[PDB]
Amino acid sequence: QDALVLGFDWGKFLKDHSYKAAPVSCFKHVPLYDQWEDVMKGMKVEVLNSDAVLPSRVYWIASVIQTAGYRVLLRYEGFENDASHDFWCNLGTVDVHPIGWCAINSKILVPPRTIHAKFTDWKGYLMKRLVGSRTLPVDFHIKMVESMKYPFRQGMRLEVVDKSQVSRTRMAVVDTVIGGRLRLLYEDGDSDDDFWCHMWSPLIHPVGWSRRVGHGIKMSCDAVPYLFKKVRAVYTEGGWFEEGMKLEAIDPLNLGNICVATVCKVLLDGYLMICVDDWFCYHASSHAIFPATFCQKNDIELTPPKGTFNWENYLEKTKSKAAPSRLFNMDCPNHGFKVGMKLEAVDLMEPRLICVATVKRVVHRLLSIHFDGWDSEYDQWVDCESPDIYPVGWCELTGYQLQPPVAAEP
Amino acid sequence: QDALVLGFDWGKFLKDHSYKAAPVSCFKHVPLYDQWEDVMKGMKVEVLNSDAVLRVYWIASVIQTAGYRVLLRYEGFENDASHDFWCNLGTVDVHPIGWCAINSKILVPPRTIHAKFTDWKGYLMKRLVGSRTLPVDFHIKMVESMKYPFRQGMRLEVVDKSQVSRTRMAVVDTVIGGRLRLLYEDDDFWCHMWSPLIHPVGWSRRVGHRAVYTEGGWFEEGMKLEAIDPLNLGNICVATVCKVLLDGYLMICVDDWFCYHASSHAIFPATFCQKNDIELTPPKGYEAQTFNWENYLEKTKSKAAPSRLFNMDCPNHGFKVGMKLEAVDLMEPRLICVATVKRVVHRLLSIHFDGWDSEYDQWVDCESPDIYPVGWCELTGYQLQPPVAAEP
Repeated sequence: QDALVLGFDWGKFLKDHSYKAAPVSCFKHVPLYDQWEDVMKGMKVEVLNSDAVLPSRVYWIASVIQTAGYRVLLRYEGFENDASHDFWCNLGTVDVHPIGWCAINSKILVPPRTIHAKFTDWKGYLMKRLVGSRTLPVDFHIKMVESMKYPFRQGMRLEVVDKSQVSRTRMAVVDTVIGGRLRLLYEDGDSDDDFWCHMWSPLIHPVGWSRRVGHGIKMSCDAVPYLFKKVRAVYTEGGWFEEGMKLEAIDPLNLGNICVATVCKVLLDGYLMICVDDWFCYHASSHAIFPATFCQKNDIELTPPKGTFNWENYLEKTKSKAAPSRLFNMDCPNHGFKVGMKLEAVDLMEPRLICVATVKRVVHRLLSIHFDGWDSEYDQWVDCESPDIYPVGWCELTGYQLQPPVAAEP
Repeated sequence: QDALVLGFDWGKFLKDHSYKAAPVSCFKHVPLYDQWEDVMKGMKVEVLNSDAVLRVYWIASVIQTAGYRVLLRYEGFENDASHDFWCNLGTVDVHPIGWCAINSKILVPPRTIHAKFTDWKGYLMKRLVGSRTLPVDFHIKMVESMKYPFRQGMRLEVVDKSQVSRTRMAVVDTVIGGRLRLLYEDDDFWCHMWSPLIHPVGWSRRVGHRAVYTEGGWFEEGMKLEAIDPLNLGNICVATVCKVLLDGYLMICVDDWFCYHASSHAIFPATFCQKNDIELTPPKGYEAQTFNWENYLEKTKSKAAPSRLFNMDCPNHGFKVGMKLEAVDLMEPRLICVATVKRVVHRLLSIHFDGWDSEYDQWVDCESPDIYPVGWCELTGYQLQPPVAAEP
C-alpha cells in the first residue's frame, strides 16, 4: 500500500479534480499522432480482466468513458451506469487490443467477478452492445512500435548550442535515446555534463553546420545532416533582416521573459544572431521572435532593457528601425490548445525534467506553460508546435519519469 | 422611372437578402486600402442633399458599411431609417466636414425633416462633438493612387490561355483600376497588374519557360504535390514537378506543363486536401472517395515534395464564409461578377458566383489580386456582372 511508491498518477489526479487534458492531436511530434482519435468516447476494446483468479490470464471487453491524452478511462462491459470500477488504460500498452484479438489468439473472455452474476447469456449481451460499435485499428500497436524507431543512436556526434555560452555551439555525443528525446554528452566535460532535448530541437545541428553558416563554435561517427529536422523555407517580398533591426524575442536564458532585442548578425540559410539589449541563434522562421509591439498589443509583459518603456521613444533614442512585420511568421493555425488544459512539459531550464503542467495563456501560436505547484517565475513561453510539450500519458507511454506537481527536488 | 435600367444594384441586393460584404481591409491591392482604418460606423460626411430643388449639401452619418459603399443617414432623421441611402466612398460628392465652408457651399436641411428644429446649426454642432470624418485629402490620395505605373503602349509577356506551357508577347490596351487589358502581338486578355501570369519582356528567356531563404534540399523533378488546376480552377489535383527553372519557378503538370513560383499559394503539399477536408481530384483512373497518397506514392514509386518548402502561412485575413464580394471569372477574365466566399481553408478561398452552378466555383488565394470589395466596379467604372446564369 504505502510501500509501493510508483510516482505521479494522472488517474488519481484527474479523478479528484475534473480537468481537461490537451488531446493527442495537438502535438505533431508524438507517437500515435496519425492513428489518433480513431480513439474516443464509446470505442470498445479487449483488455485484461484484472479481477480474475488464474494467470494464464483472461480478458473482457471495455468501453471508453473519457480520454485524457493517451490515457483512456474504461468501463468493463456489463457495469452499465455503475462507474465504481472504471480504470485508466494507456493506449500504448500491450494488453489493450481490438475486438477479435482473443479469438485469433486463442484467449478467453471472462466476465469480472464483480458483475459476473448479472446475466447468464453474456455472449448475447455482448453481441447487442457491440452492434454498430468501433474498435482499435488493426496493427495499432505494431504501427506505434514502428514509429518509435528513431534515427539517432548512441555514439552519434553532432553540434549543440553551448548551455554555458549560448553564442557558440560545441561538440556532443548521443548517449541515450528515449521516445525521440536525446541525452547528449559534451565532448570536453562529463560525466554529469549533459544536455537533454528533443531530436527535432532547434539547438542541435550536424557536424560542420556552425562553420558553413558563420555561427561561433567552441572547438572544431557523425550524425548525417539528413537525420535533423530541416527548417521551413522563408519567402520574402523586398529585403531581409539586417544587422541593427529591433524586435522582440523569448529570452533563451529566461523563457518566462519576452524582451526588447536586436539583430546582431545575419548568417546563411535564414539564421540570425539576436541579442537581448550574449548573442543567441534563432532561425527567421522561429516562433520565438516577434516584431516590435507584439507584447503591448497581445497583453504580454514586455521585459525592457536596463531599465517606462515606449517603442517609438526607444527607436528614436537608439537611432534605430524595427524589423518590418512582414518578415515574421505570426499566423495562428487552429491548434486546439485551450487555457486550463493539462499536459506534460519539459522544464526548459532543466530539460532532463518533464513535469505536470497547464496551459496558462494561448496568444495566437504561443502558449504560456505553468508547472503546477511552482511559482509563476517558472512559467515558460513556448510555440504551440514545440517538440518539448507532450500529452498526458506520454511519460508513461515512453517509460520516462514524470515530475509531480509539487515544489520539491526529484 | 422603370425605363431606367441601370443594372445590378448592391444596395437592394444586400438589403433584401440580409447579406454582409467582406470589408475593404481584406483586400491589399485595392484603392483606399491604406486609408480604410478611417472608415467606420458613425463617421460624419458632407454629401449632396438630394431632397432639394433650386446644388446644396447636408451632413450624414455612417449606419452601415459594405466594401466601399456606406449606407448614410442625413443628420436629424435620428431613428427614422426611411431615407437612408448608399454612397460609394470613391465618388466626388462626398466630403470631410468643413468642405462646404472652404468651397463656399451651403448646408441645407432635407425638406422631409426641415421643420424639426429652428436652430439647425446648434443641433449639428452638438451632434458633431467628438465625431470623426473623412481624411482631408481622402479623394486626392485615391486619385494619386489610381494613376497607374503600367500605362498604354507598355509591353511584356503573358501565359498563353489556349496553351499554358508557353508565354506570349502582349501589349497594354486599357488600364482600369489596376487591371490591364492586353492584346497579343503574335481575342484579348484581362488581368490585374499584380498578375502572376504576366512578366517583363525577356523573363521567358531568363528562366527557361520575391526572394528565398532555405536550408538543405530544394524542389526536385518527379516530386509529387497538389496544385490548383489553371485549366479548371475549381479543382485541386495530384501534380508532379516537371522541371525546376531559375529564381524559384517550377514547371508542374496534372497526373499541359504550367508554371508556378515556389512561393505560390496555388501549390500545396501531398495530403493538404484530405487534412483540410477539400475534395482532391485524383489522376484519370482513380476516384477518391478512395484515393490514398500512401498507396499512390508506393505504386508510382514516387516521393512528395517536402512540406517545409511550401509558403503556407495563414494571416487573420478576415474572410468568412458567406461574405459577398466582386470576383473576376478567371476563365473569362473580362467578366467581374457578384460572388460569395463559399469556403475558407487557411489561406484558400472557394469563390461561388451567385446564380451559377457549383461547377463555376474557383479556388483563389485570400490575397489574390482578382477579387475586389463590393462597390469596386462602381468606383472604377467597370461593369459588374449580375448574379444570374445569363450572358453579358
